Amino acid sequence: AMGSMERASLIQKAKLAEQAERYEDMAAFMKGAVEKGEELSCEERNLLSVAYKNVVGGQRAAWRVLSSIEQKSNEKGPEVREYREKVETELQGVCDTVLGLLDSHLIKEAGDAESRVFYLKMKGDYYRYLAEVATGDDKKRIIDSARSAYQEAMDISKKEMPPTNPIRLGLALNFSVFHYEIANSPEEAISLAKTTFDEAMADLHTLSEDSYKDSTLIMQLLRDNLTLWT
Amino acid sequence: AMGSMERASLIQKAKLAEQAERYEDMAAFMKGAVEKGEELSCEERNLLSVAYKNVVGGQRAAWRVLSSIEQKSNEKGPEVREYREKVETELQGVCDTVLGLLDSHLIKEAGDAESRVFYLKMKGDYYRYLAEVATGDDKKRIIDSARSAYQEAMDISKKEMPPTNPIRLGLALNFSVFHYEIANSPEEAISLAKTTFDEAMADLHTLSEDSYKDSTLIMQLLRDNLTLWT
Amino acid sequence: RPSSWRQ
Amino acid sequence: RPSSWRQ
Ligand SMILES: *Cc1ccc(-n2ccnc2-c2ccccc2)c(C(F)(F)F)c1
Ligand SMILES: *Cc1ccc(-n2ccnc2-c2ccccc2)c(C(F)(F)F)c1
Ligand SMILES: [Ca+2]
Ligand SMILES: [Ca+2]
Ligand SMILES: [Ca+2]
Ligand SMILES: [Ca+2]
Ligand SMILES: [Cl-]
Ligand SMILES: [Cl-]
Repeated sequence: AMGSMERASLIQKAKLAEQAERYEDMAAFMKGAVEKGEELSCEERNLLSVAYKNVVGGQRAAWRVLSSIEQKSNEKGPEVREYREKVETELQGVCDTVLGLLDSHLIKEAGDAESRVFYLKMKGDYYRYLAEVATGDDKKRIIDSARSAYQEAMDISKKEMPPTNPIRLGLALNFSVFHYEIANSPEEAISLAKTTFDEAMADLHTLSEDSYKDSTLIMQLLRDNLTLWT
Repeated sequence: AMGSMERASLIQKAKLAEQAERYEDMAAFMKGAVEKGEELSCEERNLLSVAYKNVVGGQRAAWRVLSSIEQKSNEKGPEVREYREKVETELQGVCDTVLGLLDSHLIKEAGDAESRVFYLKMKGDYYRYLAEVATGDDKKRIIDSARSAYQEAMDISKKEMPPTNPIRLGLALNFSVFHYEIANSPEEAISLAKTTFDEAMADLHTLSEDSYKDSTLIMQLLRDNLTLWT
Repeated sequence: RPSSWRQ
Repeated sequence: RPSSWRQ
C-alpha cells in the first residue's frame, strides 16, 4: 500500500509516527521502506525494530490478559476463547509479516556483522513470540527456528563484535530469555546472562563515555534478570 | 462486520477488550451492539463512551504532536502536513461514526433523562473534537452543532437531575471546556464551572458515601480547571 | 489544556 | 516475567 510513496518520505513519516506514538502506522511505513528493496541503514533498522516491537508488544500484553481470563474460566460461553484466538491470530500475522521481510530479502543481503546479527536477532525474537502462543504440532519446530536464528547470530557476534557491542548484548539478553521462558532451560539462561555480563564488564575500559552508557544500560537488564532468576 | 455476533457476546467481548486495553476492538464491538437496534443500558452506554473516548483520545494526542511539528516547520517537504492530514481524516472518521450512531438512532429513542443527557453530551463532545481540527467553511457550523447539543443536554439536566448527578457534572465540565477552548469564551467557562461546583457542593448532604465519592471526583476536575483558568 | 471528563 | 531488550 506504500508502493507509491518515496523511500525517504516513508522513513520521515516513520519518525513522525514514532513521535506521535502511532506504532501501527510506523510499522506500515517501515514495511513500505523495506519493500523498496534497498538495504537499511543502522538508523533505519532501529526504526523497523521499534515499530514492530511496539505493535507486537501490545498484542502480547493483550494476549496474556485474555489467556489469564480464559485459564481462570477453565478451572461460560465461547467468547473468551474466541477473542483470545482473534488477538492471537492478529499477533501471528504481525510476526509472519516481520519474518517475511527478513526472509525477503533483508537477511540474505546483510553481509556486515552489524546488520546480519541485527536481523537474525529479530528472526529469533519473532519466532519466540510465535512460540509463546504455540500449542499445535509445529510448536517444537517454531522453538527450533527461534533457537537456530539466535544461535547463528550468537556465532557471528562472538567472532565479529566486542563483548560490549549493544547488539551483541541485546541478542544475548534475548537468547537468555528464550532459554528461560521458552526452552525450559533456566540454567542455560543464567549461565548465558552471567557470562555475557562478565565479559562485557571486562571490556568497558575500552569505551568512550557515550558507549559506556549504551553498554551498561543493557548490562543492567542482564543483571535484573539474574536477580529475578537467582 | 459484527452483524453475525449475538448482542450479548458483543457486550461481553467489549468488556474483555477493555481489560486487554484493546480500545479499537472495544469500539467495534460496541458499534456492533448499538447496530442491533435495541436501547443501551446504563452500563452499556458507559462501555460505548469509554471505547470511543480512548480511540479518539489517542488520535487527538497524535494530531496535537503532528500539528505542533507542522507549525514549527512553517515558522521541508509535504510529509508532515500529509501525515497530520492522514491522522486528522482518521479522527474525523471516528467522530462521524459516533455521531452516526447517535443519530441512527440512539438519541431519538432515548426518553429517560439519564440516557438522553448522556447521548447529547456525547454529541457535543464529538462535535467538539471535530471543531478542534476544523479550519474550513463549516467550522462555525461544527462549533454551533456542539453548542446546540450541549445546551439541550444542559436544559434537560437542570430540569430532571440533581446538581450532584455524575452525568450532569461531567456534561457541565465538558461544556465549560468547550466554552474555554473552542468558543473563545473563558468567562463563560469559568462561570459555568463555578456555578456547577457550588450547586453540587450544596447538594452533597443528600448523598450516600458511594454517591458522594462519585460526585466529588468530578467536582475536583471542575476545581482543577478553575485553578488553571484563574 | 484543561481537564474534560475522564475516568 | 524477565526483561528482554527494551529502549
Ligand atoms: C536488540 C537491540 C539491542 C541494542 C540496541 N541498542 C541500544 C542502544 N543502542 C543500540 C543499537 C545501536 C545501533 C545498532 C544496534 C543497536 C537496540 C536498538 F538499536 F534498537 F536500540 C536493539
Ligand atoms: C461524561 C461522564 C460523566 C460521568 C460519568 N460517571 C462517572 C462516575 N459515574 C458516572 C456515570 C454513571 C452512570 C451513568 C452516567 C455516568 C461518566 C461515566 F459513566 F463514563 F463514567 C461519563
Ligand atoms: Ca524513488
Ligand atoms: Ca549487503
Ligand atoms: Ca440475538
Ligand atoms: Ca426509549
Ligand atoms: Cl472475537
Ligand atoms: Cl501520510
